[PDB]
Amino acid sequence: IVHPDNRWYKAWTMFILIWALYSSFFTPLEFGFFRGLPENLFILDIAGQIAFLVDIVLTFFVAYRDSRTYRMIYKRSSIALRYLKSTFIIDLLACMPWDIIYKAAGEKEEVRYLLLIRLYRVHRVILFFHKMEKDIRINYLFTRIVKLIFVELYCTHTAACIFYYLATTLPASQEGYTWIGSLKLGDYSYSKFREIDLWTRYTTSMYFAVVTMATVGYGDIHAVNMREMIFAMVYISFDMILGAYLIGNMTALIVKGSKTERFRDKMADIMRYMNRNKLGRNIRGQITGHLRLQYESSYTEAAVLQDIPVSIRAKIAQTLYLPYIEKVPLFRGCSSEFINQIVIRLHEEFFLPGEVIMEQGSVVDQLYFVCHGVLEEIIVAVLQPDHSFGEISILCNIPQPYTVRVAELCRILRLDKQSFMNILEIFFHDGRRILNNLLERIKQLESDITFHISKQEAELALKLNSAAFYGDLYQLKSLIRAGGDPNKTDYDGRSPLHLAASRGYEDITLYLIQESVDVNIKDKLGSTPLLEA
Amino acid sequence: DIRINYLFTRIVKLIFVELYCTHTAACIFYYLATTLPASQEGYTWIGSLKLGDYSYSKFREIDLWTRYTTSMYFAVVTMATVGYGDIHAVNMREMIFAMVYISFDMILGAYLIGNMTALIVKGSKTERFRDKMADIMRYMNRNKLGRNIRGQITGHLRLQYESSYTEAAVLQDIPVSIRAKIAQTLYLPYIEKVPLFRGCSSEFINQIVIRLHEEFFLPGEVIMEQGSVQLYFVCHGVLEVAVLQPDHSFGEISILCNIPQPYTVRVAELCRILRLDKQSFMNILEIFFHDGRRILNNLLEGKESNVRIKQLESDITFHISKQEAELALKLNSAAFYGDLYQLKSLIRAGGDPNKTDYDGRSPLHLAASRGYEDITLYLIQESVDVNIKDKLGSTPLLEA
Amino acid sequence: DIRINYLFTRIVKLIFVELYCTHTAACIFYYLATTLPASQEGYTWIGSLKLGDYSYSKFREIDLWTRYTTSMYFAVVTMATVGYGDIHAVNMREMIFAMVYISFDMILGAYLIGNMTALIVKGSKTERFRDKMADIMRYMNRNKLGRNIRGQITGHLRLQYESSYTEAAVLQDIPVSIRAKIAQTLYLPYIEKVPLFRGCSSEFINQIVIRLHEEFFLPGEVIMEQGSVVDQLYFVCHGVLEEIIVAVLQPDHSFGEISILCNIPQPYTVRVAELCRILRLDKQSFMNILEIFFHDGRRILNNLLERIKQLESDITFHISKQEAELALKLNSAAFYGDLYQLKSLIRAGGDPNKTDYDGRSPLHLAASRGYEDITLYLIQESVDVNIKDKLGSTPLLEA
Repeated sequence: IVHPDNRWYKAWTMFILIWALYSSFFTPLEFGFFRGLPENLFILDIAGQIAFLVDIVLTFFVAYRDSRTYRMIYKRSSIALRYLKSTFIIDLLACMPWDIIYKAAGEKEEVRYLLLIRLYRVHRVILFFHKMEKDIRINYLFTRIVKLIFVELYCTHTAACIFYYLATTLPASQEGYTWIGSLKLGDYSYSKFREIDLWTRYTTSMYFAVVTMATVGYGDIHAVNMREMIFAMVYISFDMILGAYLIGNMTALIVKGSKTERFRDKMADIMRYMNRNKLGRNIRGQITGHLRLQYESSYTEAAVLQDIPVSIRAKIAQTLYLPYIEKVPLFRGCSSEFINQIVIRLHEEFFLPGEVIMEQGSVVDQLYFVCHGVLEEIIVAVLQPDHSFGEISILCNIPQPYTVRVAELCRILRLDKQSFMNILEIFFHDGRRILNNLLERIKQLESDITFHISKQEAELALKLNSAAFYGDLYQLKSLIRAGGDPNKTDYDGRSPLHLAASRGYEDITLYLIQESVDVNIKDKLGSTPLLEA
Repeated sequence: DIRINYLFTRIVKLIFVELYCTHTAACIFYYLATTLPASQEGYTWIGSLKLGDYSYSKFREIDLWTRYTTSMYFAVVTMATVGYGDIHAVNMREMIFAMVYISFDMILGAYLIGNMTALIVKGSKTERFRDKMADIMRYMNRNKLGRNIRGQITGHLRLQYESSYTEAAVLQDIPVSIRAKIAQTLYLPYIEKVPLFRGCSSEFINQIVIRLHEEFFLPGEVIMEQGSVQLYFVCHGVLEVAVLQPDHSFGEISILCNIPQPYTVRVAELCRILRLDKQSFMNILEIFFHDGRRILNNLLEGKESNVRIKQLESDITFHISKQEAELALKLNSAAFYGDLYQLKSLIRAGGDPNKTDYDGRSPLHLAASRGYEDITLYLIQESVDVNIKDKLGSTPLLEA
Repeated sequence: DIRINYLFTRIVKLIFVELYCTHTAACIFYYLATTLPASQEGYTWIGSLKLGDYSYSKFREIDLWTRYTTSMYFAVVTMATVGYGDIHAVNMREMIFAMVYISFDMILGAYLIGNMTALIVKGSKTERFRDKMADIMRYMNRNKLGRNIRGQITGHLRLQYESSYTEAAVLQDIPVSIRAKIAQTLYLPYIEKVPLFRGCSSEFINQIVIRLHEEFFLPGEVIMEQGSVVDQLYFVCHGVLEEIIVAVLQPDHSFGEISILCNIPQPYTVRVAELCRILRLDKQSFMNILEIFFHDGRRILNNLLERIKQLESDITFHISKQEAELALKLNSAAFYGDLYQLKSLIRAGGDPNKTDYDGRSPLHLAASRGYEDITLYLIQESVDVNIKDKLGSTPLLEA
């Protein structure tokens, strides 16, 4: 047993597809135009059957496809059960020779009708389109269009061979009552109609079928007798439904949309939005510039990635943004846990050349990491990739001293002020390294950074004491599970038990017992919490 | 009829109508040829017709099946707008009929094309699923990331695709009377055996099963965020610091204790979750005062294996005591007006005769305050303290 | 015009334009045959024409009515793109006109198909109904619902198929303020005729019409069962119902009001006899409205009388107890110092100056527990300070 993915059996399937195309396009030709398949084609007829014969026994080696949803069962009894119950009888009958049998039973025309069973193997070509339709590299709607064209052009080929057969089913003495026997083009007569250099006998028949299939209509070639009118009615009626089916799938391809159609809709809203607000002409040149930027070089296609869950998208950000961040001088030696908390909350933006991101004296509200392109700071400096700018303003609360100018098309990762400080506060140890690395006003910033981390420990103690003083149980609850130690004292020294015992708040006293806060803590006065009660 | 494909039954209906109008037009077109005398056969579409070799000299006694196919052959060629010119109208009465039939077929012919295009454009449910996949796959190769996360992305959207049968259904159209009966046959077994509602009133559980809203969450999704402020029930599967067994409710302590959930809930596998609105639970529990007290009583008893309940025991013990004291407050109110009907129900539903309110009072004091002997012996037979002392030193014998 | 569909009107306009251009092109085409001398009529499309036996030789005195039809017959065949070849252009000036007429009609022909598709793509009643049944059948199969219930859900969906209903998900765009007036226009006349609301105030009744819902029930269905707890109140507006046969329900009546008031389980089974239109009201909404209209609440109980004595006594006892109960709730909030808890029951509750059954102003409890903050709030309401309980004590005596 072999699974249908061996990459060698799969190459065998692509080899039998050539025979399927050949034997499906040649069976109508042999049935209609030929009356015995002369010996020039003897080898090809025999070779075609043995190629399909080795496949009729190799089908048992294939295991299975699926039982209910997905189950490849490799069992001899299971594999053969589906084969003999679905299409084995037809496959065997089609591979059995019929040309030699026709000539071995005298000349019986009724035995040549069995030769049309070979038309079933064209279904193998159709299954190829279905298999290729599930492929994601090529659009499936476009594949469905090609399938309908092949079917329509194959039925035209089959109808041309059948139509010529209806002309040969009358005696040669009555050839004047056939569509081709009585035909007369410009100078040609088509008198004998049976020795007309077949290659110019098939084109005439095919020329009739293509004109009828496209519903053009000339009248130079048309049905005359009763048995050719009936076939024309069923071929025309069948093609009318098939013709309207192609148009339906052609519309569905267009109705999906395009880049130009989506871009044109966005500009309609932006132009309407800017007109009603009377925006300046300079700003209108920037908003319209960014929309054309995303027109070509297709963007992330927003409103689609939002279906992705945040948990999965969290891993996506690490795969993409991590290599660029690690190279910045600011984050040299930082812990991996701290850096990972930054990659999750980053956003990607593009800026055209000549644009301005920051102005001199402006308050910085975002932190930008340069990942692509080049920027020039105003010329007093040049910004290279794997760098960050604006970090001076956001740390020392200094207004931005320099203007950053975009020099070439650049990709920039931005971080908000609120998100940055929340991450920085938790990683207190990492925060000290950032200030130290930035040094390598500098002394004042370094002193402030060391003073900022020193004051925050004392400030949280005051917040807890204030909440305990006013008896707000819920206010102090948030700063206990994710805040500081309630046992600590402020600058003067004031345990929450002292204030609670001074104001006679019995309820808050119970909670402090649960935290096992020490009772005999003394301030810089010699007093005890029991002394206030 | 849902069992029959809609595209199939629209083609057949339109084909039958178009093939029937063609059949009728063929019979009418031959009639216009017989309205002229036999001497003027040469001015008819069929009397002046000569195919390959046949003459159609008289177009009478011509073996009607031979005389009908040629008329039908002309009609179906113009129906499909092919056009041959071997058969065509010659005189006025056939030209006029041809104009009113060709123009009629043009409107009907364009109606078939416009009817089949609309059904092709309006694709099936599975058709729109594959369209969304192409955008994700195309974006996936734009970055060329790893293979481990590709399986999670494909599995996530497929899981919600197959579980969206209850997602925004049309059940709101059904009257609530029918819809209430549906909920009592689906969710009732699960809400009956959850340990939280053990020993609860039958009427209470009927008012809580109606408001359920089932939901399916893919594995790895965040049901709730840690440190953030809807009751949830589990039916099958496992939930994730801790693992939630089936038939166990989480988030009950958060609502009751007014504390945000400290752990983020992440789905370990494909599980069915029934959600109840947080505001709905508070409003529902308010009506059933007797049943609500038994809820946290069962929650308090659970402080044996779970560690979260043990460290929250003090706060929980306050709520039950506060609610129990409120029950005693109503007990004295009922005895004040001497309506013995309410006294029996309250004392039977866990009420105690030796229950004191905040201000030291007891039902015995209210019983003898108004001189109601009917309730006096009821508490005496209930083994109550005759000499119960209040804050102000007013014994039941004193104020009487 | 809104009476007739605009897409269908647009279809008729295109047909008129196409059939008018065909008429104009037929008159122009014959003009191109008369712009040549009579001696050269053999080079024209009609001069050289020869049908079955007719010759069209002179073609200039040919009984015009049979000269226009043969020219219109050419134009209609070309317009529909059929093509016969019996009539066709021959000279140079008729080929050029045929090229511009055929090319112009090709664009116009494809324009008709586009508008024909847009008419179909809008949808239909059958198409929308078929989509709903697909979800319901899928929903019921996965939950393994009983065969009896499946007969009811499918019945209501088919009920709204014909006699088109409100077609919900479109009226939601209407603002609630406007929709409030719509309810008073429709549901108000039906409510006023019920015996229960005889003599009720217009303000009370208006608060009921706003929060009603519309439902339909097929014959043979059951709304209430014996011994069941009633959770909805129904007003009969159309059809006839039979209560089980012990009674018959007529329009402009209400049933189930006994259960919702005395907390008694439903004693009778209500069965639908004919197609009925029913307005329903929830239990929670009904009680909230009734509590505010205390005066109207007494009238409803009195009108219902005309177990009855017990229900009447309970109704009079229910309105008596609620005044005392709200006093206890305020005192409990003041005892535990929950400022926000008592805030909600002051602006939309009872008078804080009132006392409970024993008599205890909230100032007494506040002064007993030493809650300074709550004391400021009571000053804002100007609550009397010298209120005494049935003990001789004062609020200052507890402090």
